[PDB]
Amino acid sequence: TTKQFSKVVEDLYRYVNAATGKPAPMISDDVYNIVMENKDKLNSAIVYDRDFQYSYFGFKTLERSYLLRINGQVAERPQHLIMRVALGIHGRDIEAALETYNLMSLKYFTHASPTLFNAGTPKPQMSSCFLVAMKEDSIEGIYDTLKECALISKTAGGIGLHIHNIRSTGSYIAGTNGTSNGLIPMIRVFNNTARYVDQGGPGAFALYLEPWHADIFDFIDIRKNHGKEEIRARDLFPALWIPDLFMKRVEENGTWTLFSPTSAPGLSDCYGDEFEALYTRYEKEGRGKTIKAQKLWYSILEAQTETGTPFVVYKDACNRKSNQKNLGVIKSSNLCCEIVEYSAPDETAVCNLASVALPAFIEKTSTYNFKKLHEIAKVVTRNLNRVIDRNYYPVEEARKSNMRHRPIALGVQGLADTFMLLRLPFDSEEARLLNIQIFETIYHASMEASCELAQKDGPYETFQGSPASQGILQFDMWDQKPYGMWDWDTLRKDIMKHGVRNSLTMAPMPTASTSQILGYNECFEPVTSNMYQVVNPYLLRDLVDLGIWDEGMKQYLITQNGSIQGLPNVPQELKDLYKTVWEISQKTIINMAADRSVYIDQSHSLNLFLRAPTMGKLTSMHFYGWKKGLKTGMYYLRTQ
Amino acid sequence: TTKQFSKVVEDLYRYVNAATGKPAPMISDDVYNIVMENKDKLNSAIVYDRDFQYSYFGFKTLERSYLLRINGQVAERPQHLIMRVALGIHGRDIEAALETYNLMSLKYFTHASPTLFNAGTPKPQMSSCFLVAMKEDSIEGIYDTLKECALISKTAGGIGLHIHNIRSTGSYIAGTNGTSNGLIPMIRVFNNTARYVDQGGPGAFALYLEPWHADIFDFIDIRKNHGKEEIRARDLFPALWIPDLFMKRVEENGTWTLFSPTSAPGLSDCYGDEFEALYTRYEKEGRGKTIKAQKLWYSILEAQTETGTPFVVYKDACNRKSNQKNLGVIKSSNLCCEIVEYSAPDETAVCNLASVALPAFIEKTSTYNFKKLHEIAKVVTRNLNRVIDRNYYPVEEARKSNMRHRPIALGVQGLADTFMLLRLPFDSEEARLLNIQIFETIYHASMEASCELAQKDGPYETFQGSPASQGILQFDMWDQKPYGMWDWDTLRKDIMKHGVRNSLTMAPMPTASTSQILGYNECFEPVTSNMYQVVNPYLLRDLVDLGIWDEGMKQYLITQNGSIQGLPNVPQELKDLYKTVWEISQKTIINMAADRSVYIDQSHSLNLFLRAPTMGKLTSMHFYGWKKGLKTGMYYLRTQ
Ligand SMILES: Nc1nc2c(ncn2[C@H]2C[C@H](O)[C@@H](COP(=O)(O)OP(=O)(O)OP(=O)(O)O)O2)c(=O)[nH]1
Ligand SMILES: Nc1nc2c(ncn2[C@H]2C[C@H](O)[C@@H](COP(=O)(O)OP(=O)(O)OP(=O)(O)O)O2)c(=O)[nH]1
Ligand SMILES: Nc1ncnc2c1ncn2[C@@H]1O[C@H](COP(=O)(O)OP(=O)(O)O)[C@@H](O)[C@H]1CCO
Ligand SMILES: Nc1ncnc2c1ncn2[C@@H]1O[C@H](COP(=O)(O)OP(=O)(O)O)[C@@H](O)[C@H]1CCO
Ligand SMILES: [Mg+2]
Ligand SMILES: [Mg+2]
Repeated sequence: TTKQFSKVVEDLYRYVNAATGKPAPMISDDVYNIVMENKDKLNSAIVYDRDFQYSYFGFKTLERSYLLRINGQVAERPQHLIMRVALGIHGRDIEAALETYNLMSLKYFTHASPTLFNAGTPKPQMSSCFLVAMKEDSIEGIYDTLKECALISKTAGGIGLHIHNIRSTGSYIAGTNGTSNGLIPMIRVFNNTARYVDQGGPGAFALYLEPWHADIFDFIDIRKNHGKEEIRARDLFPALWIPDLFMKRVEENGTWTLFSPTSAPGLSDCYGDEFEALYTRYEKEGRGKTIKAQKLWYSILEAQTETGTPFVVYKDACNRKSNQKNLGVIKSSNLCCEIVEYSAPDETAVCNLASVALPAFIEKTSTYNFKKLHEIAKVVTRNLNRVIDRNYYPVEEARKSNMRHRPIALGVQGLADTFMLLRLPFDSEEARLLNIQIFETIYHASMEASCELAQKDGPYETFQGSPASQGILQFDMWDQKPYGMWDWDTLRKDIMKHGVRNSLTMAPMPTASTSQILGYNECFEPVTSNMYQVVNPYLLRDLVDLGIWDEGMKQYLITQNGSIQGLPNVPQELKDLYKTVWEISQKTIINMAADRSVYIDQSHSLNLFLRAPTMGKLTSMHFYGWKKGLKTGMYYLRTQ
Repeated sequence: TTKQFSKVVEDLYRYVNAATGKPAPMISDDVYNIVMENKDKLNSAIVYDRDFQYSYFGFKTLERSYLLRINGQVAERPQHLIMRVALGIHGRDIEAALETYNLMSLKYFTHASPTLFNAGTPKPQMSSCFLVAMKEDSIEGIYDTLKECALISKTAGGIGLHIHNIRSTGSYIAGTNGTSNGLIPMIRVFNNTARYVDQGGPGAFALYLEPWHADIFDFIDIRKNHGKEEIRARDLFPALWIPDLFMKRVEENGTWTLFSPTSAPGLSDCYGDEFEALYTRYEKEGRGKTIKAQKLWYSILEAQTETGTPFVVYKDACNRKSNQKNLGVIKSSNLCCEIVEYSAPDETAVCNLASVALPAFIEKTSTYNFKKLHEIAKVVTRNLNRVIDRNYYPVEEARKSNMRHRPIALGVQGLADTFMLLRLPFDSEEARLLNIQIFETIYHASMEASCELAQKDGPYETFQGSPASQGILQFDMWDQKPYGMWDWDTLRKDIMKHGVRNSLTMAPMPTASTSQILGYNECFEPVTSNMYQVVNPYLLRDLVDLGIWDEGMKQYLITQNGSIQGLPNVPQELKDLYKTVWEISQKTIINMAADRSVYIDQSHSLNLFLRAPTMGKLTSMHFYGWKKGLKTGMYYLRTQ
């Protein structure tokens, strides 16, 4: 690799596809002109010694799919990547650019994959999430929506697609005097388009459906591994958009009615008591097919046990506690179950994501620098706002959405690292408290920075009439007082006076690849193993420190699922600290998820981990988080 | 069934879908009002004794899929169908309506299936053929075209789709700096849409491709029955759009070059010598991949031997001898290889079809009433023009095409019946002459009627600059004098002075189901068996007449493939007369096809029948019809 950043940018800008002779610049006109106008300042700002902030699997992560290539050879050093992204985000604001380069290079936070991939390049598609409305219950709306999904999927970013408006199997078609074959054949069309289109030369969509839809029994079964094949769509992910009524009927052991949307209009366009009144009326009018609620329930659990899906997101929780409720009824989340944003046939919700590296704020005894965290969170908030304006939107429905409501999604990684570093068991009171105070500071920081942005550039277009315009912040919608490490009254006073620039700011995402770069555990989940063929950095230090680290102890970690429990000669304090996620009660997981959720605007991608899975255990877990008021009750079910 | 036509129309108009309570009228507002305004005249015109013009399999054909149903019970008698169609075609012109009812009821001609199905109903989609241009080499054009195919396929009618502009496997994509996976993955998308959409609640498309396209080797193999599966599209039909150059290179045992359309632009938008100059230049410029022509050729024949496809239509023949050549370059035919009409991204060629029942004009000794044939052909021509104006077009590209150029497609059925009735072997000089004089009269009749229509309503919009505006009729483009049973000079004089109303008028189609209704053999092919478990009506009469019809003779027809050759006690005159298509030289088939083609404006769906098929025999057959100047060199290859 060439060392000088400005020479790397030149090579990239001047790139020509040799096989075709076509100029194929890999830097935008804009960022090139900026680098060239400031090349001494930029070249000498990079500290190339920081490529040793990464590790074997973290560097080989970047080198393998993030660092831009010329002719199949890596052309970017990691610091070049980071400065390219800083510039791609900040443009002419060199000071901002320099601050972002410095904080990212020292691993305080990072932006999501699409940003890392595309910032600073000619069609910079930096947004990770698209939430698409099925446009209409017609061939035309179906094929228009399919086309919009193909165009989005050509430029990277997952899709959450809601399809509650498509009439079900056996329904009448007036134009041809025929009968619909329902959702499964249509899903199969979408499945083929996700396969055909492979991010520019493969798609992953999540499909959302309310569980009164009459094809629901087949919908939930789409990833099943066994027999029928023309009834399965194994490259898509089903997600349930569950009303509280469903959960009530199941716990009551009552009935549930399945409708075609054409027989029972408007269900997905209301929520809560209004839904409950409309749904019960349609029930009483003989407009659908009644079954035992617990019959559906059983089939759901059986599909989650075999496939890990469907996902579970609670419709009424998502709508009652959204700052976007003045926009209309929200009808989906997204591929990874963290975005809850409004979508409609002309508005495709988009989000831009970044994660704070929670261990960077640890400082004999260790403490956590919340003031540095608040400061970094505001930096990241401002970055993500800037991404909104600098983004290439693959379809017009997505520009119109984002330009109007300007949502953002801050998250985190290395929560488990943080606890371990601080010697707190995951299930400890200390870890409970740290969880709350971390999320409280991130949300405060985000809102303070967004309010600063509203005083500068004006509130987002639809701020007026929002819960936040009336001083109702997220934790107020959960009917709770905040923990109070930060002054929320002054914040709220300023927000009601001056607005905020972003409708939403927090959606802790999976970080499935960005944590790997930084060398931390993903998002907010415990560790899954203390051995991945390398052992937990923290565990290792301790074992060595106690003189019990030997071969005959290395083995009971390879052989034993990366768990240290039961291991004869290990102190109990290590055992508590290094519990694996299969060893931590999911009630504790659900509890901590509820604690943090009061400070999460959107939702969070809560995977669930069941070791010895029974239909009864799984039911308790769903009902426990449902009654906790969780929005995303479940992302994947990981088993066995 | 109710007997009175006006009461049947009432029941149909007033129909309500009981399961949904939705009024679902099965007659148009327009035709209902006409019937009700003329109900005595219409009711008393029907001769209900004519439902015994049909046979076991012909009635049970109509009853099973043509005659309109209420609640799953047939509501229409055949005469009701015919009067409904007559009205649907003619509207307020009751006299015309009455004449068409009379001639169809006595089985002189019929209209194609979509007309029979849909005439007189609220969205009367009466056209059988759509020829669609791939709109653009982009995701957007691909998905727009897919949507147009789904919308067309919702209302019945086959699609011929041309895809020569889609860049091939391995080609560069600049927007995503990636690589195309080529045609086969895209075909697979179209295959899934044909399956999803099943004529209103399954599609059949033919795909057209010129054989220089770089994915051609996989394209031709798509219906193959054996291994790979993600490289096959078994609900679509590949058709080759072959330039003369290809055939020359193969016979020369030279080379052939494969290009991506992005490396060699404009190939499909020229023909003949201009194509040959552009193609050779691109060859010399190293823009593609050179192979042995005969290597492609071999693979084509191997696919035709296994699958019956690809079809073969000759691009340069189709363009050099089209009255539509002032429109631009024609880039496909259609599902059944008879329509050759211009299409483009904003113009989808449509055609409306009907067949003359050739035996109706037979009158000790038998003669053929050509004057009655000419008269009926003009009746049918005028019907098909009227269909153009009364049609519901499923997409705007198809209305714009048809309204502009007004093509039509007359054809025939029961050619083989006719010969047999007249005691002429298929391969006889008498049958050769009858073939020519039949097609000469149909074409003359069509053009005379279309000229009458142009004096009344004006020529079609693009008539000016057409070969016909300059007095070049179809047989002139083949450099031949007509047989001269009719006065062509007076016709041409009038056409050059007053125009014609239709750009094209003749495309003998398969009649795969309409012949069955009428009880005749399909279109213009010999019989395939003298036994289908019932024997040839004509053969039967003869065997009985000779006192050789017994059980021990019935068997050597069941056991012997419906062939009478070799059969000890049958006269030679029967043997010659009742040759099966596996027993008639394909050179004779090709010869008669060439004779008739000088009077066929578009093309004709020429199936080929090879008993003992070798690569050498098949080559001769292709080269024989190619050098005869055939447009459709081959539709299906039927084997074994
Ligand atoms: N399988 C697959 N094919 C694609 C993908 N994206 C584009 N293609 C194909 C479709 C077309 O035949 C060709 C060009 O597509 P587009 O026009 O949409 O690509 P773009 O305009 O961004 O690049 P271009 O300037 O035309 O080379 O490449 C993809 O993501 N997956
Ligand atoms: N499988 C299949 N589904 C179809 C077909 N045609 C329509 N559908 C489905 C798609 C939609 O979910 C629903 C309605 O489609 P359209 O709006 O295109 O039907 P149309 O407007 O002619 O009848 P409508 O008035 O809406 O009942 O039926 C078809 O031909 N095959
Ligand atoms: N296979 C895939 N294709 C496209 N988008 C994907 C994807 N897997 C995840 N995403 C999208 O990436 C977002 C965050 O997932 P995350 O796992 O945090 O991504 P990175 O660590 O790679 O930045 C999610 O919010 C999801 C979009 C939601 O509609
Ligand atoms: N399976 C199918 N689906 C849709 N259209 C079809 C079809 N099979 C044939 N056709 C369409 O029907 C036309 C004439 O075929 P023919 O076999 O003469 O039809 P009928 O005897 O049923 O009237 C052809 O010109 C083809 C359209 C060309 O694009
Ligand atoms: Mg509709
Ligand atoms: Mg393009």
